[PDB]
Amino acid sequence: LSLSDLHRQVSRLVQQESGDCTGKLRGNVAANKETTFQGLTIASGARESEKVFAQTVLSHVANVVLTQEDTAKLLQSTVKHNLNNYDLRSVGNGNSVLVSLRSDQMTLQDAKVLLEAALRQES
Repeated sequence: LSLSDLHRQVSRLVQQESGDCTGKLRGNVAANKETTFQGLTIASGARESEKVFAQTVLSHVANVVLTQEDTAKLLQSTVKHNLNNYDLRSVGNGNSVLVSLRSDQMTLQDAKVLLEAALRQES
């Protein structure tokens, strides 16, 4: 889906208070009500639709500079969640670029941060 409507769809779910839920994608984005975020991979239980959601978001932030504020947001997720999902490369000035994920899951709240960085860059 396009960058801005993926972001619309995710923001909407966050607004509905599903931010802590992992995202599921197969057309329209869905909030995972079933299982929680645990840093799963397909091999340890992540759903195929969770991996598509996580990788779709990753694909949309390729070479998108993340600010220290963005970064801080993510770090709160790693900490709130006890788990570090991101491989971020220090691009200097406290900024970062996301190069890869460490699981096949991604919470909607985190997707929103990243998708907004991407929109930012766009504009």
